[PDB]
Amino acid sequence: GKGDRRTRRGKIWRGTYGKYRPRK
Amino acid sequence: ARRRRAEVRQLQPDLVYGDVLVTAFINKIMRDGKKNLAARIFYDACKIIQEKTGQEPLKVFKQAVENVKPRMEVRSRRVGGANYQVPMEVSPRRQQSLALRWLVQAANQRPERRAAVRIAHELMDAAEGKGGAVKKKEDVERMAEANRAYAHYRW
Amino acid sequence: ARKALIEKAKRTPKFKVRAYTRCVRCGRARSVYRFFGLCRICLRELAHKGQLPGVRKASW
Amino acid sequence: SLKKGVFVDDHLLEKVLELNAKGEKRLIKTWSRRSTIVPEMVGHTIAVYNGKQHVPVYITENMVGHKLGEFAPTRTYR
Amino acid sequence: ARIAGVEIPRNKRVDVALTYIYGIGKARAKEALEKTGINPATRVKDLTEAEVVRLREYVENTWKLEGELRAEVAANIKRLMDIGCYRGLRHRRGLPVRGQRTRTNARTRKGPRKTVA
Amino acid sequence: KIRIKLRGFDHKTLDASAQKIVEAARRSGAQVSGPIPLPTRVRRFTVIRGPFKHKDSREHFELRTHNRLVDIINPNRKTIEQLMTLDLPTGVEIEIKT
Amino acid sequence: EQYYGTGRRKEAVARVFLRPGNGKVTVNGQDFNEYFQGLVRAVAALEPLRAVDALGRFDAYITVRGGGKSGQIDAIKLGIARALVQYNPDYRAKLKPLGFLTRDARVVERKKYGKHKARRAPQYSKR
RNA sequence: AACCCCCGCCGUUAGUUGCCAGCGGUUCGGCCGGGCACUCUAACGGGACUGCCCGCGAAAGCGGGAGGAAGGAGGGGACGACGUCUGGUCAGCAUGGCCCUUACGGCCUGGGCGACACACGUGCUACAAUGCCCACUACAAAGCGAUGCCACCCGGCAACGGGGAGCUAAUCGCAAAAAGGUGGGCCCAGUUCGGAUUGGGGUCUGCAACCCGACCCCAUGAAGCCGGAAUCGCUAGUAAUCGCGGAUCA
Ligand SMILES: [Mg+2]
Ligand SMILES: [Mg+2]
Ligand SMILES: [Zn+2]
Repeated sequence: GKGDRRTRRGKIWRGTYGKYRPRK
Repeated sequence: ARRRRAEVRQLQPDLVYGDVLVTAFINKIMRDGKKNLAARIFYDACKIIQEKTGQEPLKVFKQAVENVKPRMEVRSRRVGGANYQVPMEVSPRRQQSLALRWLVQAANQRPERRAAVRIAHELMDAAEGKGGAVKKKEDVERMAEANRAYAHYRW
Repeated sequence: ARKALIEKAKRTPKFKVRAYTRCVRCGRARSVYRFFGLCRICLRELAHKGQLPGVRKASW
Repeated sequence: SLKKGVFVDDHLLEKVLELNAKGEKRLIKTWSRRSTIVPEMVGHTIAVYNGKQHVPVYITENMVGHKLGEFAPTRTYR
Repeated sequence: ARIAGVEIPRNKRVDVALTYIYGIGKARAKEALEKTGINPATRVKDLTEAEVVRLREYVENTWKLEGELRAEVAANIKRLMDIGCYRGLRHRRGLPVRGQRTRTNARTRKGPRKTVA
Repeated sequence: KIRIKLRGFDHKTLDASAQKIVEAARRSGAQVSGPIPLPTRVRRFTVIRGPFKHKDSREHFELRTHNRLVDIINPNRKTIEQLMTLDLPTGVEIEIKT
Repeated sequence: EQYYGTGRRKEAVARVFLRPGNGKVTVNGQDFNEYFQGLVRAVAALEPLRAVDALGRFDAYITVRGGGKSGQIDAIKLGIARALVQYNPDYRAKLKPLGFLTRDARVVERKKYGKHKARRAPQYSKR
């Protein structure tokens, strides 16, 4: 889901990282 | 085009069995340009073939597509201002095209969950003489002999 | 309000969030490239003239 | 959000401080709908502008954490 | 088992079972399991009686949930209502709180399309 | 030991000034690595043609910013005077460091 | 001694350092059957080896870089061809007709302006 | 048409990019020495001309084949004639005439282009098992960055904050390309599909986020189970599909 505000590609499409997406 | 006939696209032969017809089937299965995915999905069914019957997936594939090969079809055409459903022989390429195509659809018609098993069971019924894609073939050929009256315009 | 505005754009009296971009040549409100500091319109005009060094016709 | 030091105008606090310095009226035509309502400012009446005119919006306990603009219409029929 | 007072997410993943609980979701589901040492894979259909009261009572008394949570949601709206903040008036007419495109869609709150013209 | 940078636009003018230095340094001193071209950083600017509305047929330019590197080893006094006097640059902003 | 050839396709280059021996094929480290996993084009890149009738008799070492995963495979395909033909002129008389010596001019084209994808134009309309 | 630019085959020129291809050492990272063959980086030139062989023809040319990386304009770009549409733009600018001049000019605060009982256009995200989630792993190009790009360390679930090295930058950095690949959970459900709406709490920019920004974490989990009449795209690395960058700019 490229639209889920809580998923892998969820932030990837939004150009962000956050919790569910690994970040330094 | 109005000028040239435009030559067919000679596709790459099978990379496992050695046959262009097989690879063409992978292309019909290919969704969103994922050959390697569709390829495996095809070979998955190939193994499902040997699971059910001790028959080689190669000839099991030929038998299926052969029994789903539409011998004739009706085509629309104008004459002074009227459309006649004129039937006649199909081109060998188009026959191969429709056959491979219908099978892919017939698999989609099945309730089976995984795609491989759908392709598997469908290829069985097709090679047999009765299946979702096969009946659609039987249907089209009926239309031909049905409108055989208008077959006077062979063109 | 065209003249008084181009003058106000160079004023920057209050906070920095008012020193918006403003083309120099024909003094356009928008489409102002920061590099050239010009608007897209006067940009192409000069480019054709050759008054823009290193700015050649792009082709690929 | 302005978590570090709640945002608000000086003349707002200044004008309202003299109102608590002796307990005057409440009339105060403001122009900063961007500010946050001060807690102890309960019981006053800020005439908040909104392009059209000064709205005599009262104040109380519940209305505090919100802006001054929250309680002032900027459009007709709303 | 009747977990959240009345809710009964039986026969399924324990973590997902808590998602059906009002006020509890995917995150708060994992949190309960990591605070009670429960495997997300195991079903509610086959758990210990101790684990029942264990996990149930935990999440139950811990944070807000159920209709009493939903009561607080409307409660705040009664507050945006008693005076009429820009946020509240949007709940009055049914408009969105984000002041989005009303000139177009926003049918989510405006209901079905009432053509009428 | 020494390293020279030759940034500039026109590669035709860059080629003349770069080759010039190569002859001057080698023909009057120790060894010198020839002109070393680097990945040319280009500023591709796209934009519309018409003044009003025309989201098509748009025209675009590009800023060719070339790069050429040349390294001289042994600091020869002859090469220093040669490059200090016999030079013919123009639109070629050079930068040299040890 | 060695058989070298240059591979390239979709800006995916691939050096081909071949050395007659067993069949151990290393490419950018790792193993061939190791790097390419679950791909049928893998065994297809070794096609030039099956044409020469010497599958298991050569130790390969390719340095493929850039481009996509598959572009590398096609790079290795043509690369191996130039390698074995380098020390074999007669093998060109049977590798060429089979179609191998070609950079495959097929390459992605520039996305044209006004359009969306170099060809696909936005939905035409009139309403 | 042809001359100029990009991508294709190769070479010459230059070797701090890359390279045990060659050899030795190596905290095995092409790190050291060392080397320019290779890849690449651009710079110049070569090559393809129906040139050659066969068939047709009066010719131009067409057809089939070899050689070749590539054949009959190789793929792509830029190039859009006389004129046409009382076509567009006095709001880019130039500009005849017209009209205002304690205001048809100028500054400020706040509001407004964001207003919504409705309709059309171009789009994005889905309706899911060729599929969705978690962990681990691998291959791009192009472009951009000194009061800007931030390695990496500590903290927080997080956005992000405190400290702090490199970098006028093929040498440091955005930076993890994604899809794919391996193993695992899901078992057809308004669903672990779908992410709109809404409650509570937080971070960054900026004087200032009610109107009216953006992004986080918890909860909320709406319509829609592939769409009437009708209708659009493109003939090969194309359609479809999956990612990254740039201008713009706090
Ligand atoms: Mg070369
Ligand atoms: Mg909460
Ligand atoms: Zn301007």
